[PDB]
Amino acid sequence: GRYLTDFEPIQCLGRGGVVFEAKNKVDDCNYAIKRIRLPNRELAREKVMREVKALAKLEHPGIVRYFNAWLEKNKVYLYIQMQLCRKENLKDWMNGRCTIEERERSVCLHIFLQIAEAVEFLHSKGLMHRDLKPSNIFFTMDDVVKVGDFGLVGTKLYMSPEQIHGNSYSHKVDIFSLGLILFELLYPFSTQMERVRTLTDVRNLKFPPLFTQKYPCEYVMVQDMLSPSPMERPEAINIIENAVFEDL
Ligand SMILES: Cn1cc(-c2ccc3c(c2)CCN3C(=O)Cc2cccc(C(F)(F)F)c2)c2c(N)ncnc21
Repeated sequence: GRYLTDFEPIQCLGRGGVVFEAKNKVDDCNYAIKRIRLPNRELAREKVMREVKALAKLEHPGIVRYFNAWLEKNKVYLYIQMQLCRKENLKDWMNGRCTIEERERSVCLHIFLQIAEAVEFLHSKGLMHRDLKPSNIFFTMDDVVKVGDFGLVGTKLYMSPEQIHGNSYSHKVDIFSLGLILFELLYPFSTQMERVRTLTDVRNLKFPPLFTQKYPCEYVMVQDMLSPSPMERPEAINIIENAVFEDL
């Protein structure tokens, strides 16, 4: 139907539903289009449709721009048309910059700040992200940082304990992810294995001595954001207003 009639597929961008890059025939722009298999049960399906109505009202510099949502009968599919972001995500970005010198403090903090501001926005709306990790943080063609796909529903490396264990949870889950991301932005790794060895240590509040001495302030921030107890993690607003971000 509409998808095949109105768009030309270009390439698959990810699966987990699926996300395609596709060109709209009429306006000639390329878009990221997510196809989601709709639940068969009436109640579960209504939950998804309610979430679409909420998200579609969102407008913020850190949130990917929304264009359209529609259904198609195969089982029913929900299609979501978003602005196409760059192929290089934040994971790639850090992979191409494995030395301190390639990670200018200022640039790194400005990246993180945009993420935290998008998160603060969602929390203020009574929403949470739940899936914050570098492979799911994007750049626009004009280099604006975007939190990635969320709502309407991989590595657990950035996932809070309570979220991993299926315990009751709040917006505080996003703060835990932010903590690990801030550390990772400021601490380049030589190899993939070193990355995993170190991050699993950070999760458990064991930091590289070089980091604690190079970044004493970000260090206590990260420590707080990574409290195993969610009540103890700072509000996104508190993080955004931290002194470390005062040099603009
Ligand atoms: C791999 N990959 C994934 C995406 C991508 C990024 C963000 C999002 C999606 C895919 C699907 C939904 N969504 C959201 O943020 C959530 C959202 C926001 C506003 C309205 C709605 C809706 F009203 F409910 F519809 C949903 C991507 C990309 N844009 N460019 C390149 N590559 C991308």
